[PDB]
Amino acid sequence: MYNDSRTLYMTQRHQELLLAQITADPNILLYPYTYIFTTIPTSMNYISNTGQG
Amino acid sequence: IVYPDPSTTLSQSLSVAQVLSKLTLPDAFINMILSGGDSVVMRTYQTEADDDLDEGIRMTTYDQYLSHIRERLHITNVPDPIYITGASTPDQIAASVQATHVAVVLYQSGVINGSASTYLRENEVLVVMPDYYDVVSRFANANLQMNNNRYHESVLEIADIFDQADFIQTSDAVRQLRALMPTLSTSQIRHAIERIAQ
Amino acid sequence: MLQQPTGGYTTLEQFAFTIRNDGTNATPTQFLQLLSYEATENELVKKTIPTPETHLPSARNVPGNVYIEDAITQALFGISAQNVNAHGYFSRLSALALPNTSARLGLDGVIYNSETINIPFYDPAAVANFAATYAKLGNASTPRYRADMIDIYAHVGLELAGTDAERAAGVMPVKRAKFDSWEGSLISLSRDVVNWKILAFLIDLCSLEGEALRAFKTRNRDVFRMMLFIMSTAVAANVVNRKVTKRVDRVLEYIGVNSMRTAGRTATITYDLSRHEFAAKFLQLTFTRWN
Amino acid sequence: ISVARSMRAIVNHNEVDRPRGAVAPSSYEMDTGTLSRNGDLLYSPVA
Amino acid sequence: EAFRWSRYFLDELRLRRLSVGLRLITNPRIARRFDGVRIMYLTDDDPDPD
Amino acid sequence: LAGANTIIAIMRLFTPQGFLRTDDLAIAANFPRASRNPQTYIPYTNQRGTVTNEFASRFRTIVATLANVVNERAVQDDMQKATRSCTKQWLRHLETQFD
Repeated sequence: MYNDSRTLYMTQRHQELLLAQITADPNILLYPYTYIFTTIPTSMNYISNTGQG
Repeated sequence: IVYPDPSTTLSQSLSVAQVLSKLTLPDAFINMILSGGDSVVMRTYQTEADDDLDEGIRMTTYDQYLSHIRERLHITNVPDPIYITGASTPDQIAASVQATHVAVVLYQSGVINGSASTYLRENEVLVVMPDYYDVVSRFANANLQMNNNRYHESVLEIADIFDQADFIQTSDAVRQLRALMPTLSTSQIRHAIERIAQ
Repeated sequence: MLQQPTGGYTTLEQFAFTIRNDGTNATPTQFLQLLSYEATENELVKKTIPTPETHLPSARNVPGNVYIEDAITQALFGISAQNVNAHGYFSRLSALALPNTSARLGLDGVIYNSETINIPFYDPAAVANFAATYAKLGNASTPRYRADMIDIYAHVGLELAGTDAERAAGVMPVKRAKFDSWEGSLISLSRDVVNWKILAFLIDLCSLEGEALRAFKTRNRDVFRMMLFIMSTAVAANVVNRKVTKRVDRVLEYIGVNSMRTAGRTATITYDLSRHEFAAKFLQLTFTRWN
Repeated sequence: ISVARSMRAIVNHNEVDRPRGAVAPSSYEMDTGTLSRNGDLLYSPVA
Repeated sequence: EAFRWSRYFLDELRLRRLSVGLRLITNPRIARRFDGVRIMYLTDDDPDPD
Repeated sequence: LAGANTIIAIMRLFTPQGFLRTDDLAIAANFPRASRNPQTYIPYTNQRGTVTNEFASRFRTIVATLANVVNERAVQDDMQKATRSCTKQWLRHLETQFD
C-alpha cells in the first residue's frame, strides 16, 4: 500500500455496505478504483490506560 | 483608455528565448559524445589453476565507491545493494541485482561460503571492500591462485555497468569512436568547446 | 473485389503480420518466446468492462476521401511524434454503416466515395458490421463519452503476460517483463508493426461465426498479443536495460499497470494526452468484440 | 586497402569477354524501394 | 515531467537526426585510414589494386 | 576513538597520497646511501584513466566534508551569518580552480 497509495482498501463486509446502498438507489457516484481484502488477520491483545494514579 | 498591442511584447519573448537555445547548443553536444563512461579502478582476482588472465572475482574499495558509483545510483531511484556479510544465500546477490539494475554488493565480514563465492565469477558482481590490507582471509576455497601475491589490476568503466538509454550514451559504434582520442584533460576539452564556437 | 470463404482475409498470404528481427523475418509467435517475467507483489485484478454507447457520430459532409485506415494505426502505434489528434476526419467510417450506401472501402486502407476504376476492395456486406462497431470510435474525445484510461490496462496485462493458470481465476501478480534485445529495439518494432494492414484483421472479428471464430481466435490470439505489447511500452514507467557479460536485456518496468507518461522519452514510442483518451476508446471497443 | 571501389576498368578486351579483374556494379546501387508510412526506405520483396 | 532526464540538453527532433548520422560515421567505405605497414624487399612488379 | 568520532573523522583529511617506491637507479649504480635501504615518497602518482584524475576527485571529497563543518557551526549576532554564506563562494570557487 506504500508503493500503491491510490486505491482505498475496504475489508469485505466494509465493501458490502456500499453494495447494499447502490442497489437501494441507482445513479450515485463512488470512488471507482477499489481493492477488497480478507486477510487481516488476527494476533495478540496488548493493554494500556491514560488515567491518573 | 489605451490598450497595448500584444505583438510588440510577444516578439521580445521569442527573441530572448531563441538566443538562449543557440547559446548553450555546442556546449551540450561535446558533453554528450563524452560522458559515456570512465574511471573506477578495480582489480580482478584470477582464481583457479591460472587458466585465465581474467577470472571474474573482482573488487574495489569503499573509498572509490563513494565518489563514482554512489552519486549516479541516486539519479536513478533504486534500493541500494545488499551486504554480502557472511553465510548469505547464493541467490541473495541475485535478489538484490534484480531491483538494483547494476551488479554491485557491499563489503564482507565473516568469511563467505564456497557456494556464494562461485556465483560472483560469471555474473561479474563486484564486491566493495572497506579494507585492502588482505582479501583471502574472507573466502573459503579449494586453494588455487588465492594467496594475494598478485591479481591483474586494471580499470573499469561507467560505460559498461550502469547503462541507461538516456544520460549515458551507450552506442558501441561511438565506443569505438571514443577509444581513439589522445587522453583529454580539462584544458583539452575546454579548447574543444571553444574552436566549435567560431 | 476479394471475398471471404469464412476463413477470413487473415487466412490469406496477401497480407500477413510479421515482425523483422534476428537478421531475418519472423512471425509474432516466434518472438514472444523471449519475453520472460517475474513478480513484484501489487495485485492487478480484472475489473468488469462497461458496454459502449450505441450513438454513432455523423460523418460531416466531406468531399475528396480520407485514409481512414492511416489514422487508426497512426494513433495507436504511431512512432513519430504525433501531435493533438482528438480532432479530425476520424468518423467517415459511419458512412459505411448504413445498408445501401455506394461508398466503398478499398484495400491498402482508403475510403472511396464512389467505387472507382481498378481498385480492389473488401466485400460491401461484411464491412457493414465492422462499421456499426468501429465508427463508434469517432466520439473518442467528446466529453461524457470518452472511456477511462486506467482500468482497461488491467485487462491488457492479463493478455500478453498472463499464464492461463491465472486468467481462469481473474487475478494475477503485477509482472516485470524482460526479453533480450539488439540496437533500437522498442522503436524498431514500432516502425515495423505500423505497416501491417490492421483493417485486414478487425473485419474478421465482426463477421466470422462460431465455427470459424473459435478457429480464428486460435490462430490470431498472437497477432493480437503483438500489437498489444508495443501499445503497452507506451505506458510502462521504466525501460532501463540490464547488462550481462556481453548480453543486453530490455527490462520493462510494470506491464499491465497504467501510468500517465512514457518511460521511452527517447528509448521507446511515446503517447500524448489526446492519445490517452484514444487508446482507452479503442482498447475498450475491441475487447468486447474479442473476449 | 581499397574499400571504396564500386567498379573498375570500363573497357572491353581485345578478343576475350571479361578483362581479368573486372568488377560489376552492386545489385543494390540500382534499387528504388517505396517508402512506408512510418518507415522511410526499404528494399523490394525479392520473393 | 521535464526535470526527470536531461537528454544531454539537446532537442527532441535533433536527437533523432543523431541516430541516422551515427550510421554514416561507421560505414565500411568511409573509414579510409590504415594501420601497419610491413617492410620487405621483393622487387617484382604488377601494379594491381592491392 | 571512544566518544568523538566527530573529530577522528576530519582528523583523516591529512592522509598521505600516492605510493612509496624503492629507488633502484641509485642502488644499481652504487651511490652512497646513509640509510641501509634506499626509499622515498612520490608523492601522488599520475593519470591512469582517460578522463578521471583521482587526485582531483580526492580533493573534491575533502571540500565536500569540510563544507559541512562550516555549514553547521551555529553562530549568533548575525555578522558571522553574513560571512557564513559568502564563504561558499570561496569554498567552491577554489575547488574548480584545482581541477
